[PDB]
Amino acid sequence: FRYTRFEKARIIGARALQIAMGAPVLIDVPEGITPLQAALLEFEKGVIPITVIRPS
Amino acid sequence: MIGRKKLEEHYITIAEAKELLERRHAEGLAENPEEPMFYEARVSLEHAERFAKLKPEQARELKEKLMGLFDWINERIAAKLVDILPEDYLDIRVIFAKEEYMPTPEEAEEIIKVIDEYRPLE
Amino acid sequence: MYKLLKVKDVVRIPPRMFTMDPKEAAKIVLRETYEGIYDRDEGVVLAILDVEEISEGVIVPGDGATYHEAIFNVLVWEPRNQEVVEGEVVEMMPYGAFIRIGPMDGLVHISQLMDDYVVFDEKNRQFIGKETNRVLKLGDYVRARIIGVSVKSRVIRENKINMTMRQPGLGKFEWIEKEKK
Amino acid sequence: KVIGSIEFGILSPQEIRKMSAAEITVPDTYDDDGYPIEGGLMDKRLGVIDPGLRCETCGARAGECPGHFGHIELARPVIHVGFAKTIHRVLESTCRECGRIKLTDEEIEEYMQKFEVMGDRKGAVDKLIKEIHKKAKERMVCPHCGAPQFPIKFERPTIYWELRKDEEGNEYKHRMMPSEVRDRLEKIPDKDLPLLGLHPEKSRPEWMVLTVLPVPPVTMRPSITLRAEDDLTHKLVDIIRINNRLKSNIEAGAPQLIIEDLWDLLQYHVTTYINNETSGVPPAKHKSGRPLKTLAQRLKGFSARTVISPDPMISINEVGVPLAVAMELTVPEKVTEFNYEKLKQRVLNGPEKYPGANYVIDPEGRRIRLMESNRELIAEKLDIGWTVERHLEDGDVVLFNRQPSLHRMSIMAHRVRVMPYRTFRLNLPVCPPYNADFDGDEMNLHVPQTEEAQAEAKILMEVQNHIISPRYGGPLIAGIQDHISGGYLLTREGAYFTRYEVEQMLMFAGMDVNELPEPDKYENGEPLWSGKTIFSLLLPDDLTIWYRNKLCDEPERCEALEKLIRKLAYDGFVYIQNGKLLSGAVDKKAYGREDGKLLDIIVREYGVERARQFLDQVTK
Amino acid sequence: DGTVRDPTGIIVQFKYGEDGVDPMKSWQGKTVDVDRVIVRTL
Amino acid sequence: FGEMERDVLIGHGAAMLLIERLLEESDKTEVWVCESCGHLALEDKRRGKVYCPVCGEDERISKVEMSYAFKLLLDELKAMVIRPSLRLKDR
Amino acid sequence: LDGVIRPIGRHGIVGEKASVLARAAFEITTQHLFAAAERGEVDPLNGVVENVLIGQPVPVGTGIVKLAMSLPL
Ligand SMILES: [Mg+2]
Ligand SMILES: [Mg+2]
Ligand SMILES: [Zn+2]
Ligand SMILES: [Zn+2]
Ligand SMILES: [Zn+2]
Repeated sequence: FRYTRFEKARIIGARALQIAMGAPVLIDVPEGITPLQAALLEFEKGVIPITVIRPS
Repeated sequence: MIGRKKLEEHYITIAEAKELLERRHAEGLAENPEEPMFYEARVSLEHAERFAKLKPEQARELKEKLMGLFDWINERIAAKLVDILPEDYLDIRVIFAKEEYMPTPEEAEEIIKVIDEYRPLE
Repeated sequence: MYKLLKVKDVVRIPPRMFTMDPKEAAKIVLRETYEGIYDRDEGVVLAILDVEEISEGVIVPGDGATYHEAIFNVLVWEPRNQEVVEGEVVEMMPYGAFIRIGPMDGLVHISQLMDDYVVFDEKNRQFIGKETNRVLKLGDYVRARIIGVSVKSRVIRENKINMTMRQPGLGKFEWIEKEKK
Repeated sequence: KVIGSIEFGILSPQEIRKMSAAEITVPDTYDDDGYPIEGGLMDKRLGVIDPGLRCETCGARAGECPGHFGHIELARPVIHVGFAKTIHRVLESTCRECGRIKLTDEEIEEYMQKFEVMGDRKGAVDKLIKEIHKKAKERMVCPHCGAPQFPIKFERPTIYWELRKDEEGNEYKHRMMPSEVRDRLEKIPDKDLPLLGLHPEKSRPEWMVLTVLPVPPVTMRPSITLRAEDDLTHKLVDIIRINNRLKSNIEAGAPQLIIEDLWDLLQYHVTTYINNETSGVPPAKHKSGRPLKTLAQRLKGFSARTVISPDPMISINEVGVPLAVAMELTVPEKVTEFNYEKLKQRVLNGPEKYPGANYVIDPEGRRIRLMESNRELIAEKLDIGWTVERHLEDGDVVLFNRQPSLHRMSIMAHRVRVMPYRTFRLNLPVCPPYNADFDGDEMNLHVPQTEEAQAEAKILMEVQNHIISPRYGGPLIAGIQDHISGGYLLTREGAYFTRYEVEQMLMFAGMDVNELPEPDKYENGEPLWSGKTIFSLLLPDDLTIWYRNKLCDEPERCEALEKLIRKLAYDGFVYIQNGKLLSGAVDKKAYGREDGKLLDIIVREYGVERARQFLDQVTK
Repeated sequence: DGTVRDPTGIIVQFKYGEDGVDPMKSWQGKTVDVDRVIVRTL
Repeated sequence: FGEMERDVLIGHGAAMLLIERLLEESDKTEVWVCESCGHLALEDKRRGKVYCPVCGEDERISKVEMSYAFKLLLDELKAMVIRPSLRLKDR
Repeated sequence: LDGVIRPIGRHGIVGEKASVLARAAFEITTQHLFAAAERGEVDPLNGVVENVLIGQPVPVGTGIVKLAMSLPL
């Protein structure tokens, strides 16, 4: 039902990189930091649209 | 090659192309990039507007009917027949001159008679 | 002559465009990647007609964007050798005649015009035959046959088609029609 | 767009001829001391190395320009030294005239089916390879050439023979020519190659006999300026030097023997080009005695560092980085809507101040050096999409390293906390994983750039995520020395801290407002604080644990447990109840590394945010 | 699939460490310290 | 940053971080691999176009990002009449 | 594994098959990498040192994860 650590790190990195190259961020408005922490807070709210397709 | 792989292709008349080109043109009305047609595409449209001897639908119908008329009339040849609209035996000759099979005067008249319909009248 | 292509490819949808339906978006990218180009195999890519279906998105380590397996429709144009075509004279020059037969032009040499001695009228914009008073100028409609194709670059304006009207059943429509009797 | 696989094999003549940019025919180099450009071996549409851009259609100046291959039409076929033993093992295992593997139908059927059961193990496939070899080598009646008596082969270094028959009881040895051998390998069908060590598509046997020699690009043959010519080039010069002589002698008159001598000479030269350190092959030396080192000798033959100082006043995952080091090490941050203001203030502060920057990278990619000029007109309409290299900020992801790097715990992700002076500050409990002390030990500091890398380190390598060692089921990051002594004094029978001490010092941790500090257990002697209660002010309200302390020994072992099947009159068997320290004293048993009983429990049950807190507040 | 395999597709170990519990996450070798989990009943 | 220093990132599992430190910040070279061939294709300035050896201009080749060392290795193996057919795998 | 106890290096585990590249940089091994490569038959991968020597993300760690995200909207 959950993610593995490696998958978490991977997803976070991906979203952060998406945010760097542009791409508006979902619900965040009052912040003041890097794309990494933006993706990190986004993850703390479980709104990161990145899904891990597991081979099974 | 266009893209990774080509899965399907079809030979298309000028009339059908006229409709598709007009769509592409009308699609712009595209707002965010507007997306104008490049020059030769605009030229192709103009030529298509002028040389489309049939309406989009009657051109398709004629193309299908010519294909079912003989085995030696494939989709490309039928499309060419619809673009040219041969009137008599001379016109049939030059169309099939460099083709696989040369139609006898009899079967040539069969094609002409089929194409004797659909002719724009006006 | 035209052709309809149904092709499955892979499109990379930029992150800056996640605010647009994948069909529309991938359509844009594809249009900006293929339209205006002569693919030697298929020919002049006129336009991406549409995007039928698109697969799931996949992110690759390094890029961050989204790669999808899309399927789309395009309209192309290939001028095969010895193909019979009809067109309109769109340019007059002292050495030849360019005839619009589609998205490109087809050059016809002055020695491949008519069964008669042809000279280029300098003062005007036309070709004139000595014996037969047949004249060809700007805006004239003709029927010719491709005799050679020079496919250099993918740039449509660098490739050149050669044609001739020096064959039975070719040339201006008035000639064709008047000769039948 | 990345490499799935690589499939090795053997190059066909066709490939070498097609992948060539031009046919090399003139055996010469540069020549000489002025104007280094010829028409055979040097840049004749082949490759660029001097500050002159002309090349093979691709133009591509000397700067950035992948070398192009060439070819050499060998006047005669030449056995490849690398396959010599393999070619031999092939020749005397198969039939001449035939093309069969000298095996019965049965043998092939059951062999291939024993060859698929081994199709991955390189070591165990050779046993059966050589076994097959010897089983065919003993026969002389193949099932695909009416049998014609096979004259056994001889070899080496590159010569072959066949002890044929023509007389009767004789055993004369017919010599073997590369042309013969190659044309004899071209008969062996694709069906038989799998039963050997070859491929029908990837590695045909005939290709083992070179008909065309591929010439390395200019880029792979750079000239070592003082010019010290490249060895490969020289040996190649000799090879073409004989090749042309051979072809010129074949086209003219043919005394046969002459062609044989020249052929074998060419063979020598190619043999040397492939491997100069070969066996049975006189090393082609340069005019000095120093051997040429060819192909077989060719594929053969943002950080910082400083002293460390302790700091039990920073978070356990934090690292103290000298602000000077922070002003040298920079991070690539693309300007977006949330940091637009920050980065603009940073770049405006210039390479000076403290929160400044050194470089700026616009979307085109051109790097801008903020030194010269001024931070004025540079820091203008930046627009989104640019990139600022700002100085290290408090909180940035950073790798801390101490060599030697035994276990993985030697490299851990930390959080920069910029401080003056000139050393790295390491919180004390993170000393066991690094195996660092202080006397003079120095450590490394890494600053990752791509967001993916930073995140990955911050999510997976952060200090707090590795309190427990993978070697044994226990915590590695914990109390060292004073932490142990302090835990003891704090949790002693006679531990009574006056208000002055408790109140003022709990600020080294936190957690009070209402129902935490309450209520002063002892007002007997005086209103005072029992140490057990003060310690109790940290553990969560549900961990009940009990384990004997270090002193639970000798005749002081005792016991007197009592299960639940409240007062307090115990000492040894440490009893903690819902945060309340009932009995016990803190020591090496209680805290510290290696152990496995308390710090262990709070990290399994509550792993990240809590574990770090209990650790951080306890030291102080 | 919870299996330790060599890079050439060779099952070196059907389920890692027999039980599949990471030694960094096990209670001193034990695959879930049972005596501890039971006590946790309050 | 050598052997054990590689093995630490491996142990944690930080792949991106490895590449990040040992390649991406040095000499990253991009070469074009043919799909059905396996042999590195060929660009061309002056004309601006690709074309692999065996397959002629017509065939769509794919880009591959790699350390220059391996390109040099492919070249060396190829000069030794060995074919390192590159089996691509899709994006 | 393999049916018999073998040493952990060179004449055993490190000595066996992996991919050519895991023995290609096997320290200047004439009689090895020269021998292994002189036999051109096949080649796989999905190893570890092969991918780092080539410039690829190692298939361990995160490398064994694949992302996916529908882009509307
Ligand atoms: Mg020490
Ligand atoms: Mg020390
Ligand atoms: Zn070049
Ligand atoms: Zn035989
Ligand atoms: Zn190719």
